[PDB]
Amino acid sequence: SPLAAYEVDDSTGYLTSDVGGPIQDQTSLKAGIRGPTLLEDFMFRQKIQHFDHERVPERAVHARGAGAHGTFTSYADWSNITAASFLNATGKQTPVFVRFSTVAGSRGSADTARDVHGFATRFYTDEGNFDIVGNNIPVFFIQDAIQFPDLIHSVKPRPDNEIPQAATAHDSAWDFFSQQPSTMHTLFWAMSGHGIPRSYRHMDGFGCHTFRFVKDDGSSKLIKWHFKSRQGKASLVWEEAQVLSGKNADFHRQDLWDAIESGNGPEWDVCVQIVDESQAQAFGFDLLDPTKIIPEEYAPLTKLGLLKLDRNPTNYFAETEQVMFQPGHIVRGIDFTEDPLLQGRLFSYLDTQLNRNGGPNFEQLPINMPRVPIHNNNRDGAGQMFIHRNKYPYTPNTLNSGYPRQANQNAGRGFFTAPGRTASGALVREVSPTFNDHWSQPRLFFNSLTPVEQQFLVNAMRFEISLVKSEEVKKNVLTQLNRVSHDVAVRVAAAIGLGAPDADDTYYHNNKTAGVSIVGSGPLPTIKTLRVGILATTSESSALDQAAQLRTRLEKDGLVVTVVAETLREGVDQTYSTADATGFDGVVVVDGAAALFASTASSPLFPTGRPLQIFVDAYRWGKPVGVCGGKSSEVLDAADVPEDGDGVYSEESVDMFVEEFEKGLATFRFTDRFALDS
Amino acid sequence: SPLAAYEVDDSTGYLTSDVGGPIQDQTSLKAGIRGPTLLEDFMFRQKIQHFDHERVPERAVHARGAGAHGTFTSYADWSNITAASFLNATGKQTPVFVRFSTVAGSRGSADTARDVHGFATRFYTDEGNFDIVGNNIPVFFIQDAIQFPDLIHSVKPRPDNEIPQAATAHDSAWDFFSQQPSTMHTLFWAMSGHGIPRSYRHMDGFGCHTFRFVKDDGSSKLIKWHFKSRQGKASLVWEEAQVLSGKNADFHRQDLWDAIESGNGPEWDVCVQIVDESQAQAFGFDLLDPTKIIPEEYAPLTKLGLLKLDRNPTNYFAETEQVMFQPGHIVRGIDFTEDPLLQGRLFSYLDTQLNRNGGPNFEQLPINMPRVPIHNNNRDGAGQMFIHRNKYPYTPNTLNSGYPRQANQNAGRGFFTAPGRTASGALVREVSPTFNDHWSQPRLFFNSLTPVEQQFLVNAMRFEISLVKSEEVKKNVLTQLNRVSHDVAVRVAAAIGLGAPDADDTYYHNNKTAGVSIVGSGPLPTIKTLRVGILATTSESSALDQAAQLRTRLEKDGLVVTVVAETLREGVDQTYSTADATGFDGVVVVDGAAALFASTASSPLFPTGRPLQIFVDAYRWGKPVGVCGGKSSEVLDAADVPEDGDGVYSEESVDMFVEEFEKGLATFRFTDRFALDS
Amino acid sequence: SPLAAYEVDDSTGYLTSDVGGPIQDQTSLKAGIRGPTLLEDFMFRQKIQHFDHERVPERAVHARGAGAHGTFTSYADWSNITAASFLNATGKQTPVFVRFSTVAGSRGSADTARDVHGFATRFYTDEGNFDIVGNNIPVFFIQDAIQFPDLIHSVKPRPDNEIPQAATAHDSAWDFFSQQPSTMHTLFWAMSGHGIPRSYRHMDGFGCHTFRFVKDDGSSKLIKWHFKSRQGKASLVWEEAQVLSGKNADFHRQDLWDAIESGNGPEWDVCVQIVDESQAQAFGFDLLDPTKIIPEEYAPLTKLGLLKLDRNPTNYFAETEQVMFQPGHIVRGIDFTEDPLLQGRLFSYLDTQLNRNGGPNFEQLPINMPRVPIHNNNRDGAGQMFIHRNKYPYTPNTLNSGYPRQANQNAGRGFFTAPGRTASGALVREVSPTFNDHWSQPRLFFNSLTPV
Ligand code: HDD
Ligand code: HDD
Ligand code: HDD
Ligand SMILES: [Ca+2]
Ligand SMILES: [Ca+2]
Ligand SMILES: [Ca+2]
Ligand SMILES: [Ca+2]
Ligand SMILES: [Ca+2]
Ligand SMILES: [Ca+2]
Ligand SMILES: [Ca+2]
Ligand SMILES: [Ca+2]
Ligand SMILES: [Ca+2]
Repeated sequence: SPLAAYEVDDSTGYLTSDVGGPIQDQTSLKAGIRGPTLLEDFMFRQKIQHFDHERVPERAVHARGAGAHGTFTSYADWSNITAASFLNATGKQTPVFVRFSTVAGSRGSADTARDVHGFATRFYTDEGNFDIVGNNIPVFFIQDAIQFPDLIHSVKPRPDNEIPQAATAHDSAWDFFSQQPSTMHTLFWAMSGHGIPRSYRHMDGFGCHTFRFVKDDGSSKLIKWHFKSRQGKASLVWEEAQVLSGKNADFHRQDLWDAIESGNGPEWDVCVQIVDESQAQAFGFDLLDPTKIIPEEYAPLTKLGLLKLDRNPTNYFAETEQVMFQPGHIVRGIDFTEDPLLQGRLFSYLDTQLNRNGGPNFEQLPINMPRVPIHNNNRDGAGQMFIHRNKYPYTPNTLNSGYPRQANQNAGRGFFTAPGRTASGALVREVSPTFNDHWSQPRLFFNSLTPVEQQFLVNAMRFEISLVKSEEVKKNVLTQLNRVSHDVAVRVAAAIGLGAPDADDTYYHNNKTAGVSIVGSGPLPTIKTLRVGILATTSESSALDQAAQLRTRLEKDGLVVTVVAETLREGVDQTYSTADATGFDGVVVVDGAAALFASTASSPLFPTGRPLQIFVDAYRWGKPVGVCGGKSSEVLDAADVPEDGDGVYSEESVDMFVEEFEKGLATFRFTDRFALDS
Repeated sequence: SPLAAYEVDDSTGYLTSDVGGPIQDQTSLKAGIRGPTLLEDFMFRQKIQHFDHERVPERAVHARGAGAHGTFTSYADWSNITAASFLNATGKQTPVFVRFSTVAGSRGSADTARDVHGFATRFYTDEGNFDIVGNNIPVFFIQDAIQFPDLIHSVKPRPDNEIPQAATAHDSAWDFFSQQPSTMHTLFWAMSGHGIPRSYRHMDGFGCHTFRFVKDDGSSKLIKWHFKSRQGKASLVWEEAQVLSGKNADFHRQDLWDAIESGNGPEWDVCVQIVDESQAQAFGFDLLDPTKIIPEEYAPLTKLGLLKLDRNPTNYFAETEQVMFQPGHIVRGIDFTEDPLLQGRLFSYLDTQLNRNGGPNFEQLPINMPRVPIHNNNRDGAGQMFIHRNKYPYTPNTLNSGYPRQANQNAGRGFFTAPGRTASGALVREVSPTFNDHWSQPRLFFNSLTPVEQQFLVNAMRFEISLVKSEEVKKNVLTQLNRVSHDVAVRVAAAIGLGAPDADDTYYHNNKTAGVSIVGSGPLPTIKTLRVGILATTSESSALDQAAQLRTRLEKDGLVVTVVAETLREGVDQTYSTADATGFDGVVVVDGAAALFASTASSPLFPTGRPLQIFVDAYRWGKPVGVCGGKSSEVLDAADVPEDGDGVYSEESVDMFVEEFEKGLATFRFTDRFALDS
Repeated sequence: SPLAAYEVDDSTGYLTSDVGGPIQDQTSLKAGIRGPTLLEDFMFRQKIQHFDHERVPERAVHARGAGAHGTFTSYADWSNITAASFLNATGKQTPVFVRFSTVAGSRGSADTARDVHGFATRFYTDEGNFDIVGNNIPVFFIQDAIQFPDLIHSVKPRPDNEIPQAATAHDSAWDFFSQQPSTMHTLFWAMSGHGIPRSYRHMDGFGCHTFRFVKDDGSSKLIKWHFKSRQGKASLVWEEAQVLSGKNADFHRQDLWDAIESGNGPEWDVCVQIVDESQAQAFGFDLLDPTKIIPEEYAPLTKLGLLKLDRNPTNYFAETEQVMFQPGHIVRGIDFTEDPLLQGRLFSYLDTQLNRNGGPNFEQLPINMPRVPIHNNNRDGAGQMFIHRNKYPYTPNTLNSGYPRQANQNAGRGFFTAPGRTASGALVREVSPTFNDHWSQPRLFFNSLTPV
């Protein structure tokens, strides 16, 4: 609907060429009924030419992702800190488009790879398009944009054989990380549950860089952007994420699309940390360094407004694939900082759209068009859609009466550089010594996780580093991890049968910070959209009756209910053959189906043991599990699940069962089921 | 109109980026007032990126050209001969766009090169876009499209040094013509005045190929398209074309522009020759052979409707440079023939737009869009401007209720191949022996020219062949010309110091045909838009009054009058310094200006002898010339122009002078001034 | 090898720009140690421009795949059945490059999706490059190339949300299969273990179409290509393939890489079925119909030679990603048939390389070059890597003494269309009634499987 002017309806009508000539497209024109195809068959060639040219280059990074439309609403008049028009009044609404993504994988790689994630937001403001091109992790691997190809070459597949897909679990990546210590902070985030979010809706967005807010009086403040999920934070566990990558490569895009269609459009508070220009080096690190967070204990979050996604695209290629974000899409009231990573991005995102679009008029694509008039002297170029009436597109002119007029701080609401900004010194290719502590903040992060969260991060490193062939690289990795934490180095080293190097306490400390832990961020604030699998049977009409009664009670509370049985019929959504524990946030067995959980059970309709394996996987991955109806022993014993376990439910009463189970869905994960290093 | 929706008005407002952010664009962002430019200057980079990417590849042929909008109006309901919708009712109006061109020259080459000319017409019909991609010469150089790169390589500049521009006057071209005898018919046309038309408005358009008119009953006839100029046929002379190339490379595009802006938009009758399928070999040649005309004595012209061009473009690049014509843009009621030159064109014009546009969505450019709904399953591609609502773009489908519907002869006004058409025989790379007479029709054409017109054609060949460096190429040319006409070969041979081969009478004949002569086509039917230069002086008030009185007389009759004097002032349009005889169709000297024609005349304000040169050039080139006043003989003596001469006017009276002079403008050229061979 | 000349060694040396100027690439040039980056930093911009432009469009189909180098060796002089030079002597070796693939998935999708698989083989022959662009299933879903976008739109992800990846398990695909009954034969194969082969080495290759072998005397026979695996045939089971998709998306490409690195390079017997022109309709179906096999009981396989893959690429992008196969890459001794699926392929594979390469000189990429001299009047175009010495590139010419000379059946070992080929009848957009049995051969295939 925001792009309704560009929609093409094909719900009626005869087939036409692109120039409106009615045609057919099902049989080639031939010299005789068993003859060769004719070159004069224009119907054939226009259709096949289009098909042959459908593809465009995937994004150089963040190739795998999914988007949606929505609205941003300001909570206040923020004039007192920024001239930004979209923030200038309480309740002011601006249309948005967001794309979420992974980083390393190509198109069609799995959503549930371990990775950094993108969170890119376009505000179609009444003073121009403004993009915040963020990630779900607030810190970046590297401190200078010129290193971006080094990082990305090292994490993408080895270039002789293009193995492995969508993974850091290979020699080159860990060679880079161990040789470039700046990488430690993002690496620890990626190896945490932040690397495998439960959904795009259960992760935050961060600008990463320090930006400026600039008032109409020319004064500036330094900001960090934080988009704080109103769904809660949640993660997968790795051994779930790996199966999910195979069972449903589309899991995150499907979760987002389904949340919007069900009227559960995800929300974020758009927030900033706001500090003075004088505080650039006040917090024990440099605000120009994109490997550092401002601990919330030093600068609290100010809520600016609400971001809500509530409308799926009409055509994925035209809207999601083609959206071309840029940090250069900036508006009056915002400015850059001298963060050398941000600085180089400004070049990269304008240039790379020439590769994707194949020509310079990419801002004319509907998804990239602003929602206000364009007045400039840009002309021509391949794919030019506009027919410009001004035949004097040069400044200064008299023959077009001096239009367009120059916009600046004092006229026409121009963008302007923060006028207090200066530079001084030598023209240098030198790194600021203020950037040199690569280890304190990774230790800050690690210290701020719960004990089983710390175990999960150690286990992710054990997983990946064990797949590194080079004994030299593994030793170098242990040298770097040891500078963050001797305990991490020892525990990782144990899995790969190397010794950790001796403790080096230069950067060790016991400081913690709020709001980085997933396991610690408490029960989810809402269970709406969470997925309940009810394992039933067609062999017992009472099992289907139990499942129907559970469905009614769970759907009332906005849970997405799947009834599973051997075969489809009224009231059954999936077969056992297509069901997997990765498709549910909790699993309920109706006790009328207990016979399908016996070690004897076999059917040509699903793989051997599938009903019990769904229950066992869900338990072993930490999910709420239980048996509804009062006869729980046969199922729980077959699964080796204790009836007294936390997040294990057994009730005759459907109402009592659902009340208990719903508390478990909010807890989301039962971390007592994971072993800890001593 | 898809054009009106994309018009952009910059007559007011502040400068913005392409995403609507107000900006400036006159000073770079620098680290200090004398400092280096910053990479974060997005204003600089988006502007210069656009500039850097303004250009697109020129067309591989017909790169130099100019276009205009207009209307086609049917004279009748032509249902009796064609199903074509745009021809189905008296007075039915269809919008058009026409581009005219040369062939060989690049962009910026001169309009008045000697060349074949394009005349490409798009009919934006209510059943799809229909293009007739024609030339001003009815026959083409070659008989199979596979040879097109051979012809074009040979006539385009030599590929080691890219010399010479926009000319056949070089060894390679005449090597190809002499080795590929099919070329003789078009070569004779290009060496006639048809190679140097006076304007786009003073030439005809030809489809060249035989096409089919197909009725809704499936029956077909064979047709040739003729667009017959209502302005009359007129040529330049070669020496005039050479000077005009230098003095005004834009002569034809300016002539067209100006005629439209003055309310003198050019007109053609869109005509066909119509013959039965049984006549394909009945006229002594094969109607599939694009080197042959149907003599009008065998098949008269039927007038179908009026083509008028009456609106100039708004943006040349967006409309004229980007228009992408295709013979594949066909509509129900028209069909192809098995002409091997037409057959391969169908492939070329779809493919080549990928090169120009850089992507497959070129039909979405406003100038290329149809005027009717588009319904098809073409998707994606770079530059996709649509948002398709049908998420099941495959046939056959049930999920989109079987839409779009297949269109064909029976349903949906589908295009259909003429159902009488067959093929039979071996799959061959063989030329039809019916194509083998390369010489009879060139001789018919030559025989049909007037004596002075024959001399101009011999003189164009003498000019060009004398610049061929290879004695052997020259001999081979004479061999080929001699098979058309011994007299042509003898006369051309005399200029290059070779002997002509002995007469070879195999293809010699004395037959003539109507309607191919320019010199024989009689006075122009209208003198509106023709240019009169009045050569005056600021010295004598009487000269300026004489000029102002002629101006009033002549402008009354729609003549574009230029008063020329030493310097500009009220009533004087042009200085002697910028004036040339190639700027005028007729030249008048006011007798008050006689002093400027003396041999001792000199001025820092114009080159020595300029005023007399303009008069003497106009006279040499055949134009109507005269002295208005009462002295008369002084100027005519200076010019050695005889007062009794045809198209030489001497009148004291402004009224007698103008009545006489305007008859000379209709006669247009006085051919008695050109010497003939003995 | 045109690849040898283009190998670039970076085992030693100082970093340079692409024009050989020694540079650094680790720190941006800034106005002071905490200052903004300068526009004059050419080191930064050349490196980042390259990075920004690394990607090219994935293949419109078969986007997910992997390749290797090897050798074809002829078992005999096959002059008695074809003029093809690569088959004209016992022991004659020809270098090859093969790419294997799925069909529907994008780049990065899993190897072990259920799908049809590509098996595309380039023979760098002494009379030109010859490609056999085949699949692991001998029959195709559709009977006319004009329907290919319909099939592919229906199997690829739904276009509002781009779900699901690399799968036919969705409404649109089964809508198309149920509305277009031609699809049944390939669908049965895709739903068999042939949809989830154990490895690229454990599957066969098929040309699918009937082609022609043409002798120097102009006579022709109808052939089918069969590449028969020496490793045997093997499949995954589905519940295994689904887990493997997640645990190792690269399983087939690693399996191939490892087998070559260990000296276990995979082998196929390159075989044909050979039948007379007069048998086009003799077997109860039409040999022009690409939904039909010739049962081996009616026509046995002749072994022509050995294909072995024994060398991994050096640079996956340069070699595997950029290899551009075409059934139009044909050599003297082979000809097309009037199979309406093959007929349209010939158009598609030449055109689509313009999308992938961005310009017309894609045959100049080292992996696409031939191993004989090129003599033609093709010129210019973006990315022109040749410096042509012939300044008269038109035929007919005298100024280059008539060179290059036309090649044909009687000159220069030219390609020639089989001279017994004819066409008769109306110019029609009509399906042959001989194509109308969509169900018997799917039944034959199903009958031929074991109960499990
Ligand atoms: C110098 C280069 C460079 C650097 C240092 C970064 N990126 Fe970037 N990024 C690109 C160069 C790039 C790119 C090559 O220009 C991409 C590819 C597609 C595109 O439009 O821009 C891109 C895409 C891209 C996308 C996908 C946008 C979409 O969905 O279409 C996100 C979310 C980010 N990046 C986020 C980041 C963040 C949070 C960074 C550090 C704080 C970051 N990038 C550093
Ligand atoms: C096999 C190739 C081939 C052959 C045999 C021809 N042409 Fe052509 N022509 C082209 C290949 C082409 C092209 C390369 O496809 C062009 C370049 C730009 C374009 O759109 O198509 C073209 C452009 C072009 C244009 C310019 C259209 C415009 O103003 O944009 C005209 C008027 C003609 N041609 C006319 C003809 C006529 C009357 C021909 C013979 C009767 C003819 N051409 C044969
Ligand atoms: C009319 C279109 C059309 C039809 C009917 C087919 N294809 Fe195709 N195929 C293409 C259009 C295409 C293409 C769009 O042109 C591709 C994409 C990439 C490329 O080079 O060609 C392609 C790629 C492609 C590849 C990948 C080559 C590589 O690894 O790079 C294989 C193996 C096949 N196809 C095999 C087949 C088989 C065995 C077919 C039927 C018997 C078939 N295709 C029908
Ligand atoms: Ca590696
Ligand atoms: Ca976690
Ligand atoms: Ca030459
Ligand atoms: Ca003339
Ligand atoms: Ca038809
Ligand atoms: Ca679907
Ligand atoms: Ca099997
Ligand atoms: Ca391009
Ligand atoms: Ca042939």
